[PDB]
Amino acid sequence: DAPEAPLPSRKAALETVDRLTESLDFTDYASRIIHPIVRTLDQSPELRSTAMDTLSSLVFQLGKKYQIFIPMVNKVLVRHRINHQRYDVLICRIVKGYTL
Amino acid sequence: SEHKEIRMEAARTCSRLLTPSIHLISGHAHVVSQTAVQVVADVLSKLLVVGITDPDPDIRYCVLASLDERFDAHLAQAENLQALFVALNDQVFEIRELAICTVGRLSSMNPAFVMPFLRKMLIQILTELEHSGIGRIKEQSARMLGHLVSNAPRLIRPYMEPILKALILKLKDPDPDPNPGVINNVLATIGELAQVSGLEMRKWVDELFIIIMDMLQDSSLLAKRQVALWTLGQLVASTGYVVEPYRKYPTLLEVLLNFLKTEQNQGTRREAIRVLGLLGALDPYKHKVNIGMIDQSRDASAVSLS
Amino acid sequence: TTPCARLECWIDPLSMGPQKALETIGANLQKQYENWQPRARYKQSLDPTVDEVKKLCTSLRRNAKEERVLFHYNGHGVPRPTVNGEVWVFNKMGSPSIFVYDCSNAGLIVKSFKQFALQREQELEVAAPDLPADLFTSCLDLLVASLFRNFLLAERIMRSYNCTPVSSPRLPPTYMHAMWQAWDLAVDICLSQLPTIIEEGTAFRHSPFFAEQLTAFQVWLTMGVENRNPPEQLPIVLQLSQVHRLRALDLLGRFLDLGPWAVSLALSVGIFPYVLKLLQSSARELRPLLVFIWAKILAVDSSCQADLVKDNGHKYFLSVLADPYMPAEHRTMTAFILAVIVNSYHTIWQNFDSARWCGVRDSAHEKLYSLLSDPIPEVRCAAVFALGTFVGNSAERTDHSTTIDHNVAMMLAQLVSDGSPMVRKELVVALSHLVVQYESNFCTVALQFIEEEKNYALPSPATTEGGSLTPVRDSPCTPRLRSVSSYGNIRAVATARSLNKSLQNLSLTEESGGAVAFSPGNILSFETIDKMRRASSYSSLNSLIGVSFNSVYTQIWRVPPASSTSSSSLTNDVAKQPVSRDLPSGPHSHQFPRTRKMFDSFISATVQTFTPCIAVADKDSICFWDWEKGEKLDYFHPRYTRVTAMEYLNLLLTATDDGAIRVWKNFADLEKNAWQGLSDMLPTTRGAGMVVDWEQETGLLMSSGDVRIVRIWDTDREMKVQDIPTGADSCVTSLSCDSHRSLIVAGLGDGSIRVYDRWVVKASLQKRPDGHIVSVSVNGDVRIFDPRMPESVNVLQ
Repeated sequence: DAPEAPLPSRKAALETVDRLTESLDFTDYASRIIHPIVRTLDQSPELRSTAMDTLSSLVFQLGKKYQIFIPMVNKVLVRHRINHQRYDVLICRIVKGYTL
Repeated sequence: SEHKEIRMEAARTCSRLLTPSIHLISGHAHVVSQTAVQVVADVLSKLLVVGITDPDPDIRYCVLASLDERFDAHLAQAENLQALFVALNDQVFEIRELAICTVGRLSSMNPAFVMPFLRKMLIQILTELEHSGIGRIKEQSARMLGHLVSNAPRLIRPYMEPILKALILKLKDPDPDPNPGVINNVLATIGELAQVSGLEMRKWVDELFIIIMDMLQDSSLLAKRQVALWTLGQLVASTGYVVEPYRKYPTLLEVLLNFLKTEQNQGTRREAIRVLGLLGALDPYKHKVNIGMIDQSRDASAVSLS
Repeated sequence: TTPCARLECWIDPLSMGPQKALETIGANLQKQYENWQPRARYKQSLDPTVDEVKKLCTSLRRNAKEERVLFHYNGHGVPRPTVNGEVWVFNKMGSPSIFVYDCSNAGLIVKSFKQFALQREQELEVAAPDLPADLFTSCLDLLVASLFRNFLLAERIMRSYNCTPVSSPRLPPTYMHAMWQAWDLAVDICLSQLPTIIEEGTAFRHSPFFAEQLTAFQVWLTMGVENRNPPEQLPIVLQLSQVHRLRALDLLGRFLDLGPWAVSLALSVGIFPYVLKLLQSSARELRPLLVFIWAKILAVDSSCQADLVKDNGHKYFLSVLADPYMPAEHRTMTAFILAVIVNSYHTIWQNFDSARWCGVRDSAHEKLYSLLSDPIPEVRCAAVFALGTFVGNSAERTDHSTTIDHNVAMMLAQLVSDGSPMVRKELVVALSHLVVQYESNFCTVALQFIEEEKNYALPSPATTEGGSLTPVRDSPCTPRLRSVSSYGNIRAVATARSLNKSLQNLSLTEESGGAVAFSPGNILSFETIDKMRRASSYSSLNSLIGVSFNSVYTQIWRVPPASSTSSSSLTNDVAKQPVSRDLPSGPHSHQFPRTRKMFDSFISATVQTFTPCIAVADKDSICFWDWEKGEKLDYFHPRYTRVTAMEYLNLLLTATDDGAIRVWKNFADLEKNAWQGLSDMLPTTRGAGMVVDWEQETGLLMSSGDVRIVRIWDTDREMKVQDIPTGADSCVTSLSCDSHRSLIVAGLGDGSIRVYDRWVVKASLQKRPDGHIVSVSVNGDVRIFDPRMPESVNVLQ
C-alpha cells in the first residue's frame, strides 16, 4: 500500500519473490500474500508484471495454496484485465503438475 | 407455519436479485423439515451469492446446518465456507469464522485450511476466533493441531522482544485464545517467564495495552494449578503494586482471583500486608460495578478476615 | 547380506599419512554402517593411487551378492584426486552408491558425472558402454563435526542438536546431552516413520524398497536443518524435493518436546503421545474425513503395525481402509506393507477377526500367491474355523478357499485335512453366503480324484445343491453345465454312473440365461396334481384358491378345500371378492366358505373391482353385471372384445380380436354404476391381445399376444407401444407387471415363464418343460405366485 511511492510496491513485491523463490515461504503467510493481489487491481498496472512474478514465484513452491485460490485469482485479473501469462503458464503447468 | 415458506421456495430460489437476502433472512424461522430445504440449503449456496450480499447466505447455511444423512453435503457446505473466508469481506471473514462452533469440522484438509487463517493474521481478530475456533478441535487431534498450535506460541513467544506494540497486544488476544487448548499450554508454561518479565521492566510506552497482558495470566492460572504456585508472591507483590498505579484494574479483579484459586491465601495478607486497607481503600472509591463487585470476590475468595 | 553389502570409506587429514585415532574413527563408521551395515574398506589421507587399488578390490569384491555398494568420501584440502578417470573408469545388484563431502565440488562432482557420463553415456555408442543407472552420488562452525557425514549415523544424534539449536529449546527445556537410551527406542521408531510420511507425501513413485539405500534416502531428509549458513548446506541428489514443509517435519518438533520432559528426570516417561495421537484420527479420514486425500496416512500405519503397539487398533484401523477399498486398496498395496507385515505375521483369535478383516480383504485383493504363506494359512486360516465362528469367518474362511481352486500347489493333501473340515461345516452353515462361498471350497478340489471320503458329501451337498432356492434359476443351469466339463468324457464309466445320478437330480433351469447358455454348450413352490383348471384365484387371507376347471367342477384348494360345479365343460373364470371370499366364476358365483354356487359365448374372464365384476361379455356388448345388482349398466358397441379389466385406481381395457385394442373411457359407466366407449383403438397387434397391463398405480397399457412376441404399451395421453418382448417360439398366454417393481411376467404354451424388464427384456425366466402356461397368479408385496400348466397348476415363488 506504500505511501503512494510506486517503486517499493514493485520492489517490495520483488524482494518477496526473491524469497518467494527461496526457503520458507508460504503457509505461515497466505492471505497476507493474497491480500496484495487485490492491491494490484487497484493501483498502477506497474504492479502487474511484478504481481505476475510475485504470484508466479509462489506457484512454484507450494501448490496447496495454489489450488485454492484458483477462483479468487481467476476473478482478480479480470478486473485488472491481465488474464496472462507466465503465472497462468504456471497455473496451467501446476494444474498439469496435478495431472502430473 | 408450513405454508409460510412453501411457495417461497420458488421465490427464494428465484432471483429478486437484491432482496433474496430477506428471502433468506427468513428460514431462519422456520423448520419446513422436508428434504427440499436440504436442496434449498444448497442451490442458493450454489449460485452462491455475490458482492457483500454474501454474509447471511453464509450465516444461513450455518444456521441451516443439519445432519447426518448425506455427509458430502454436510461438510460440502463447510467446503464452500472454508474457501469463502479468504475473499475480502472483512466481517465475512469473521462471520463465517464466527459460525461453527459445532460441527464436523474435521476433514484433514480442513485444519490445513483452518490453520492458514490463523496464519492470516489480518485482520487480527479473525485469527482470534480460530484459536478458540480450534480451541475445542485442538483436543480432537492435536495431531495436526497440537504442533500447528505449538508452532504458534513458538511463533508467538518471540514476539515479546520486537519493539512496540500494536503487535505485542496482538500477542495478547491470541495468548489465551488457544487456552481452550489446555494441555500444550500446561506442558510449557514458560509463558510465565516471558510475560512475568513482560510486565516488570518498564516504562516502554503509554503501554495502555498492558491490561490485556494480565487477562491471559489469569485464564492461564486456571489450567495452571499448583504448578502456578511458582512465581506467585512476585505477582502478588508486583500486581499488589500494580493495583496502585495505572488504573481501571478490571483484570486485578479477575487476576487476583485465580491466584487464590491457585491458593496462596491467608498468609498472603502478611506478605503483602495492607491489601485489606488497600482494598478497604478502593471499595468506596471506584464504581465500575465489577470493581464494586469483584473486590468482594477478591476479599471473599481471598479470605476470611482474621 | 547380514550385514547387507560392500561399502567404501575415505578420510582427508592431508596427503599420505596416518594420525592418532584417525585410525579409530574409521571403524566407528563401519560400526555405524553395520548399525546400518557392511563390508567397508577404510582408508586415510591417501595419494590417489593407494585409493585406486582397493576400489578395484571392491570392484573385485563380489557384489553380485551385495544389495548395493557405497563410495564414501570426506574432506581433505580439496583432493582433486581423479576428477574423472578412476571414478569414471570404474564407472556406471551390488548397486553402486557414491558419496561426496565438499565445499564446492559436490555438485560439480555430481555435475561431473553426468558430464563425464554424457561422454561415458553417449560417446560409448559409436563404439558399436557405461550405463549410468543404480549408481548414485549423494551430496553433502561451532558445533558440527562433519554434518552430512554425521547426518546418516547419528541420525537422531544430529537431531538432538538441531533441537538444542536453538529457539525452540526455550520451550522444551532443557538440554544436557546423551543418556536416555531405551525410551529413545521409540524416537528412532518414530523418526523412522516421521520422515516416511513426507516420503509417501512426496515419493511419487521413485521409492524404496531396497533397504540401506532408502535408509540413506530417509536420513537424507535430516538435511533440512540445512539451516546453518546462508549456504544452508544444500545437499544435491538426482536418483524430491521439499524438505522444509512436510508437516511431519514440523510435527516431530514438539514430538521432541514430548521427550524433553522425561529426560530432565527421571524417566519415568515413558509413554509420549506421538504414535498414539497419530493413530487416532487416522480413522477420521478413514471413516469419511477425507476426500481422496491420498489416505494422508497409510505410510504411518505401516511402522505403526510392527509394534505390539496399539497393534490391534491399527489392525482394526487397517480393515477400515480395507473397507474404503477397492479404490484405495491399491494404495494399500502401494504401501504393500501388508504383504510385508500381514504376511510377516503368520503368528490370532481376536486378531483373527482383523487377520480376517484386514488379511481377508487383503487376501481378497486378488491376488498374490501366498507361497509358504499358504502353509501358514493352511495352519492359521484353517485353524480359524475351529470355533465354527463367526460368520465373521463366513466368507472369511472362504478367503483361502479359491486359492486351492486357483492353481495347484497342494491344495490337495494340506487341503485334504481341510477337505474334512470344509464340507463338514458346509451343510452346517446351510447359508448361501458361506455356501456359495464353500462352492469355491468345493471348487478348491481342482481335479484331484480324492476319496469316498471326498465323495461322501458329494451327494450330501448335491442334495442341498438341489435345495438351494428358485432351483430353476438358470444360474444352476450354467452351474449344471459347469461340472459337465468333467462329463465331456462320457458315457464312461464308474462314477459316471454315480455322476448321472447326481446329474439327473437337478431337473432343468432352462432360460433365459440358459436360452443363451444352452447353445454355448450345444422358488418353484406348489404343484397340484389333478385335471387342468382354466383360471385359479386364491382367497386373499386363506390360501384356499378358486380354480375354474376345464373339468367344469371348479375346485377350491387350500395349499382339497372343495370342488364346485354350477357350470359345464371349461370353467374358465374365478374371481374372489376383494373383501369377502365370495368368488364369481364362469358365469356362476361362489363363496369358498359356503363352497357352493351363488348365482349363474360364455364369459371366461371376470374380476371384482368400485364393485364391478369386470368382464367382457361375448354378446358383443361387453356386459359387466355388477354383482350387487347382477346388472350390466354398460352394453355398448365387431368381435368379442378381448378385455374388460378395471384399470386399478381410475378405466378398463379392451383388446379386440380384429387387431384393434380399445382403451376404455368407462367414466360414465362407473359414474352411473360413455357407458362403454373406446379411448384408444389401435390395431397394431394383428389380433386379440393375450394380455393387457393396466399399470397398478399408473396407466400404462400392454398387449401380449400368441404372435410369439409382445408389445409393451404406454397409454397416458394416448396408448402407444412402449417396447416389444420377443423370443417366443410358441403361444404366450399372458404377461403382467411386477406389483411395485417392473417385471413383465409372461407365460407361454410351452409351460415357461418370462420375467421381463421395463428394454422389455426377460431377465429371469422360469421354465417348465412339460407344461403349457395358460394361467398364473401373483401376490404383490409378499410374493407367492400360482402358475399353471397342462397337467395342472404349479405355484411358484
